[PDB]
Amino acid sequence: DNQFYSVEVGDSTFTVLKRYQNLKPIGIVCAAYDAVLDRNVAIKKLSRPFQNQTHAKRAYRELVLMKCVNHKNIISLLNVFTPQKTLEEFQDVYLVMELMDANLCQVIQMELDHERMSYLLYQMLCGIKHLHSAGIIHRDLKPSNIVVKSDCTLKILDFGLARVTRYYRAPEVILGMGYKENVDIWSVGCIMGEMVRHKILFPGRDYIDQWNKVIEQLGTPCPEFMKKLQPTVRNYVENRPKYAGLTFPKLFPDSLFPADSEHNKLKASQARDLLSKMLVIDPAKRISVDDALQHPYINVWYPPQIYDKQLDEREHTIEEWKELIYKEVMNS
Ligand SMILES: COc1cc(NC(=O)c2cccc(-n3ncc4cc(Nc5ccccc5F)ccc43)c2)cc(OC)c1OC
Repeated sequence: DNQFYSVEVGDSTFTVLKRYQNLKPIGIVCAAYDAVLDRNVAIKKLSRPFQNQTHAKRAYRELVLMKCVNHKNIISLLNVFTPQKTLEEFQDVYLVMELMDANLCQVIQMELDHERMSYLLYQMLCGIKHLHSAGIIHRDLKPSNIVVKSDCTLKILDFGLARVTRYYRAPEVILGMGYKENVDIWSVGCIMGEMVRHKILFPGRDYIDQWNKVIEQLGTPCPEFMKKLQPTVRNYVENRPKYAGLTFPKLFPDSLFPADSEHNKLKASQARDLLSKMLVIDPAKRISVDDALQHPYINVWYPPQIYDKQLDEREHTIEEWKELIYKEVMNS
């Protein structure tokens, strides 16, 4: 009541505890100063996350995982609150975490630096490894939901898909082929390659021109792969102009890298090598997390909890989702 005040942020209103002051905008996220803690924080507003059964299962899963998956490269919450006083009146959820400096999208725009790039990839792989260890296969990693401080410490912000822009999604996901752990490796590869090219690797104009930009560059998969494709998806892909692709030196030429020293030549070779092992259409030929972590480009950088599967299985009425979420917000 008198514990809260409201402030316009973009097109919306943030109603937050009075400890959170001087909200500035950075879906809906602001930077604030926490007066009690004497620290800067980031505050995210989930507005009516029970909009439907889909907004709801995600919001609930996300909220539960943020308080049970604990790892330095994974989001951890400082606080969770709602300004509403009762289940009946309940509408908004506010999540509060440490304020970081930038997300990977900005980092990608910086000139290429091997030490920094291999450092960011190391941490990303470590986060993912721990996620896999905690029973989470993500499938939806993207530069916009990965954040960093200026000392280049990194955090993944969300927990991915249940169970138009798909630039970072693995081929087995785009074609509905079912998946394993190394599905997240493709996304890391997309991100690595973007840090080198300073441009999105596979900028499809539609969720089907996306497939085109992948094969144009990497080549048509071997036929063995197209078998795992459903009858209707297999038809499209199989009966389609074959592409040879480019070799990895040509996808990522010398000119994109530091040079003029053998160390810089060594580093460009290692990076392309790693790239060629992650950007592999066929998941059965794609490198694993453990292997990527042992890779020369990466390895120079040196327990989880029992996953509740009902977290994904159980579907609910909108009314019950609301009550599950509310209950989670109230157990600070
Ligand atoms: C002027 O405002 C300041 C902004 C800055 N850093 C920026 O601008 C910046 C850029 C990109 C990303 C982030 N950043 N940090 C945390 C963060 C969290 C989310 N999402 C989210 C939040 C809570 C719970 C779950 C969530 F998924 C989204 C973006 C985020 C900040 C630094 C500052 O100083 C350290 C600022 O001055 C106070």
